[PDB]
Amino acid sequence: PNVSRTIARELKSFLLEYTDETGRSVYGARIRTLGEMNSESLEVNYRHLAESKAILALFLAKCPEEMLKIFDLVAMEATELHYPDYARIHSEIHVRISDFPTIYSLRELRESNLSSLVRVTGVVTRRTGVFPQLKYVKFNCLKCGSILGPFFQDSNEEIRISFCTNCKSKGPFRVNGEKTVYRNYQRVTLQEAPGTVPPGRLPRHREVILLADLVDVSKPGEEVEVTGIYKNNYDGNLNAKNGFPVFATIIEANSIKRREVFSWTEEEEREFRKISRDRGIIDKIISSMAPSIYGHRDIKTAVACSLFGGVPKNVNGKHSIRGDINVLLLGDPGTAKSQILKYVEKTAHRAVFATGQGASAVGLTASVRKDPITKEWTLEGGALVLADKGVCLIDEFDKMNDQDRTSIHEAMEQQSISISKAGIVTTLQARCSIIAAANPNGGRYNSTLPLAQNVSLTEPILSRFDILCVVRDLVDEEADERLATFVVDSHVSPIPQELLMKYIHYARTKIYPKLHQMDMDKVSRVYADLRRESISTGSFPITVRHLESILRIAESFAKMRLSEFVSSYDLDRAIKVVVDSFVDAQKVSVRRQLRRSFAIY
Amino acid sequence: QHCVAEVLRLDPQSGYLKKLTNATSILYNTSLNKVMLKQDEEVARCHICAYIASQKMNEKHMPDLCYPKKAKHLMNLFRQSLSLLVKKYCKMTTEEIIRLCNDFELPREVAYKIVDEYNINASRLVCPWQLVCGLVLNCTFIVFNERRRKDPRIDHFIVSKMCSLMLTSKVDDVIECVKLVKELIIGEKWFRDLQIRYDDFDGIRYDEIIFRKLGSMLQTTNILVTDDQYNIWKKRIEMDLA
Amino acid sequence: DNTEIIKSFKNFILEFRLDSQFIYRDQLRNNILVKNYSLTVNMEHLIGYNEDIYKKLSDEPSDIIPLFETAITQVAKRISILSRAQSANSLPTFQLILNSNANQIPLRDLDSEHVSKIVRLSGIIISTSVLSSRATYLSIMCRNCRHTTSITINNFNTVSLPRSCNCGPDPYIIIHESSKFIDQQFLKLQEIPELVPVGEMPRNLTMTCDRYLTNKVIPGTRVTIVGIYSIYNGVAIRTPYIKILGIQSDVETSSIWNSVTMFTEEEEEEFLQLSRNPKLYEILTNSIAPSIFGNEDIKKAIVCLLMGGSKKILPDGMRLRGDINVLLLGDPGTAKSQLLKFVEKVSPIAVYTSGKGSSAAGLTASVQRDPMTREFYLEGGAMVLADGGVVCIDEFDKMRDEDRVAIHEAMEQQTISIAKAGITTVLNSRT
Ligand SMILES: Nc1ncnc2c1ncn2[C@@H]1O[C@H](COP(=O)(O)OP(=O)(O)O)[C@@H](O)[C@H]1O
Ligand SMILES: Nc1ncnc2c1ncn2[C@@H]1O[C@H](COP(=O)(O)OP(=O)(O)O)[C@@H](O)[C@H]1O
Ligand SMILES: [Zn+2]
Ligand SMILES: [Zn+2]
Repeated sequence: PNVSRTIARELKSFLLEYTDETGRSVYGARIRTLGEMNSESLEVNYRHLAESKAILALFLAKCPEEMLKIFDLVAMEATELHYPDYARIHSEIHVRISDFPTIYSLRELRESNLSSLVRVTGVVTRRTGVFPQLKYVKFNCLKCGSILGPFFQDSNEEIRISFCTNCKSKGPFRVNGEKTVYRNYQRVTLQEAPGTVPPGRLPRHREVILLADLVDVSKPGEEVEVTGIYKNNYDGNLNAKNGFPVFATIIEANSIKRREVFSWTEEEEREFRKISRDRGIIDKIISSMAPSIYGHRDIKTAVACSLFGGVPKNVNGKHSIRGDINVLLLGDPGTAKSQILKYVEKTAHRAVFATGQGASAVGLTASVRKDPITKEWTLEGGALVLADKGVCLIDEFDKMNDQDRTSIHEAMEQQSISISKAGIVTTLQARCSIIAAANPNGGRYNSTLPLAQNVSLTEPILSRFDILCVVRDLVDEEADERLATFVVDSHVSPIPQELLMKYIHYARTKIYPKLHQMDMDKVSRVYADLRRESISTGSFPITVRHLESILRIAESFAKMRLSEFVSSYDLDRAIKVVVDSFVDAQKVSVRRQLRRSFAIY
Repeated sequence: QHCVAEVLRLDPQSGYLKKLTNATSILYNTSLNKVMLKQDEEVARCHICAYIASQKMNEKHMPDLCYPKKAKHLMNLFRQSLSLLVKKYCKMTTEEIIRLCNDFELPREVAYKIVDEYNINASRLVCPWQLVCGLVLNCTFIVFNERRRKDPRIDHFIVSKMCSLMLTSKVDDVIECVKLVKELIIGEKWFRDLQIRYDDFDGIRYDEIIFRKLGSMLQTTNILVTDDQYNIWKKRIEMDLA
Repeated sequence: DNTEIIKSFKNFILEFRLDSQFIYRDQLRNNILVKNYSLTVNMEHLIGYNEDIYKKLSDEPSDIIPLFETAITQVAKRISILSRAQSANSLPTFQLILNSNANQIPLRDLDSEHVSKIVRLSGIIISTSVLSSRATYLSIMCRNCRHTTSITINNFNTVSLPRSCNCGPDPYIIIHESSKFIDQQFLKLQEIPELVPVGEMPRNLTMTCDRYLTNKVIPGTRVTIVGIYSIYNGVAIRTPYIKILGIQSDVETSSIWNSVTMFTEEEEEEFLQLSRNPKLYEILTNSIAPSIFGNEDIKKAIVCLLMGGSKKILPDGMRLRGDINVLLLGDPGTAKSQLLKFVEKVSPIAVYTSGKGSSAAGLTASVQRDPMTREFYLEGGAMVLADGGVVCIDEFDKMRDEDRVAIHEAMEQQTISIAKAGITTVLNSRT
């Protein structure tokens, strides 16, 4: 149809004089922002030109891949009157659409619907390539040492020439990749939402193509809304068709999203400092850390120290100190052990939920792995590797063999891995924060024995844990009265977690607050004190490991408060923590240490 | 649109350019809308498109527009869908000698002048290869005096080029080809305009030759060399250490 | 035009200077004594000198590069004869080399724009595939005409043989014994695993190099590189790759036994000031553990140790272990772990491990086979990585018996042997 005359003038009328509220030319903003941005794309809300006139959508629907022809050129028209030499730079424009109401599944597609506007739902998985393919073509001829002019390529074919401008010769032709111009092409997988596959049925799957410089706007595990068109694929080698002569189908999709990049502004950090300096945030930290369970405050506090990370240093590049904090929990499975760590995975920055064998992301090591695509040898590392700045969670630490244990040992020992396999040798940075859990032998903790005697762990990696917290059966009435009430009300002051991760994102950047040697020889004093009081009634010692850790906790709380340097009356908190850490870690014989080592409270 | 403006502004090689890009747009549109018009390589698809768009607006020109098998096919298909000098008495055209002049990448104005010369005075001839040979040679010697003034390696390369473009091992005939046209074309106002433009006057400037010939000794026969010459020759021996 | 640019370039050769000393001029004068036929370059040095080459080498590099090659060869040709006239036929093109530090852009933020331009970046290495060869000059005879000719190729290690010089098509044999070739390899790359999304496997990329830009690198060596996002061959698509034009390695990442052995001269004099002090021993004891307390007697052994001892050989082969063996023994605290953390730092080419072997770490030679051809190769060893070095261990207690045995043999003879099915080994530990 040659009604492109009326159609073009009236759609450009739409494009220009569009007014909806307050006489608002909404798309002038779009185009001027585009030209500001060196942008290649532009969006147009379907609902309003559909409100005005819908046989727009009809002459679209009959052949929408031919409805394009006026609109891309119209973009350049509006562009150059507001941005000369843009057409010089950006050779061509694509467009985007929004707000289309019709819905189909990935299964509901019928022949009556294709070659028309299609709008689906699903999930982007198995992302492959951002490969380049052609849009402009020139050549290297042999019978003459010269070229071809510029040529646009269709949506559905290769190209080949036998004419030449010098003569009608079908000489050997070859493309000049060393001069041609290209664009972005993606092949993408797309699958239905399993939260709604009805009873018994299975979910179908499809394949998707993504163009227009919109590649890598997606990642595995996202809910997506591609609106587009639909068609077959005459990809040659088709006369070998047994059965009936029936063909695949493929989408070309234009619009794309991810619903169904954390950073700090001026006021966002203004308020951070405002609240950090004002009167002891930390009670409200543990009030707002993880309301999954009402639970208990002590281990929340321990892992709050584990959150922020302290400060590492080296004495001129030697005698290193670890700034980042470790933890270790244990106790009967009847209570919530595998909850808040996954919460923390949801709440941190560059956290991970790895695991041992079964329902794991990776095997907690690094290895020369294949890839399903084209046998790409790669070097993945355990989730420890991923958060060399951050943290690595684990559950069921016990359930490990020789080497998967030696690895974590190496990590908390020298903070670096080594590999001696496969024509490749290397070390890395494993300065990660460790968290874990495990299960005691016999459900209950066996209160009447020490730790390594009760649980069958080994010590040398056990020593790295500044904290080793434990609970057991909590047996009184009030335990029931609170926990049953909460767990039923699940189905019958504290600050946003967004603000809290944005605080740590603000914290690991800026503050490296110091400590002033003002009254620190009390360290030397109370250390020597309790290091003797230990032998006074106890079996095992306490060692400088603990002291170093208390200092790391001190700077931890410094980063927490966000103060400029150490405060004295918070070393009380740090040392109290390590004190009542060693309290519960021992026999009933320690019951005298309960009375002795309280003066340091 | 780039390629459209390219092939559309390929015709020269006010309302025209505008109406013709619009024409090709809606033409290509109409041709691709329906499922009726296929197996048409885009290799060639903006040419009788442009010819009929010439046919449409107001004035059309059969020459210099189509400038082949399927040219006719697609036309109907769309239109339904809607030595050299011993050779005696040779013949030539506009574009034959546009080629033999454009081989030096000379402008087209000089070529049009030789064409006018021909089509007025190609009447009483024996062989036009001589006349046009001499013509384009005395275009080259007049416009290319600069590069030759500093590069005497040119005059051998150029004469060798036109010696074998017209397939001879003997050349003194070419010498005659130059001096005879120079005897002939010697005194026309346009030739005059070119000589004031590109300033040969036997290959030498005016403000020099008049003192060469009126009767002077101030006449500068540049046996000596200019100052900038030495100013730049000194750099070659500056680094003589290496 | 192009020769204007050639001169704007060649003036930079001998008319550039900084810190009042010629740089590249005498660099070439040295390189030619080296018989190297290449150089080194910075491109930072060209921006102030001249802006007539930068903005065009950027966007049309391949158009500009072989020009520089030929300019270089031109400079060579004069200076060759001049230096032959000074003291005391075949001078090919010189590979150019360069580098930069302007920026680093990752693989993730690429696109299909700025293709065939030049880009800067980071990553990690894998491949050491094979010395694949290409041609540079190869002679041709026709089989019927016996009509000799010749061909030479330049950069792309565009056209093919001649289709006709009756002899028919394909009339040409390629002669080898008077032909010339060069080497390249196919080199991979992949990003920092620490700067990646939580979820997916990583993306790698190939590249190619040439004569003296070859064999610079061995995997694990983190390196930055600059190159040209070139192309070769779903519906219609070409593979993205890159052409190298600049490599820069950390000087020596993971400790190379083929280390430096010819030290500078300025250091000898302070070395021998320290030879001749009487305080040598006491200084070393004051300084090996400066942030560490007591156990002077323990720190007084390490210096006996690191210097080794009497390599003594006798005409049977029963050497004596030139070095010494040691064992800390004691409790928490008492610095038993911290020195061991330290000693690798002070160490030149030695290694650290935990026990049992560490993650992906054979405490001795854990031999296996090739991913390709399924062949035998001695892979690794924490006891042979450190040949001619110390080894640091913690948690000696939980050995495996098979793991303990060979290490138990090293410390009295320092030579492991493995004689599994087909391979027969005597690999020297000397640690
Ligand atoms: N205090 C609690 N409040 C609510 N739910 C709880 C509580 N304690 C335990 N649970 C539930 O019981 C489970 C305990 O699992 P967990 O002991 O972590 O398993 P494992 O020991 O294998 O890691 C949790 O998934 C949690 O949902
Ligand atoms: N003798 C010592 N003098 C000073 N600081 C020490 C000493 N021994 C250990 N430390 C410190 O105590 C911490 C514990 O390390 P270390 O005692 O070496 O490990 P382990 O207790 O597992 O043997 C380290 O950070 C170290 O700096
Ligand atoms: Zn041809
Ligand atoms: Zn032949």
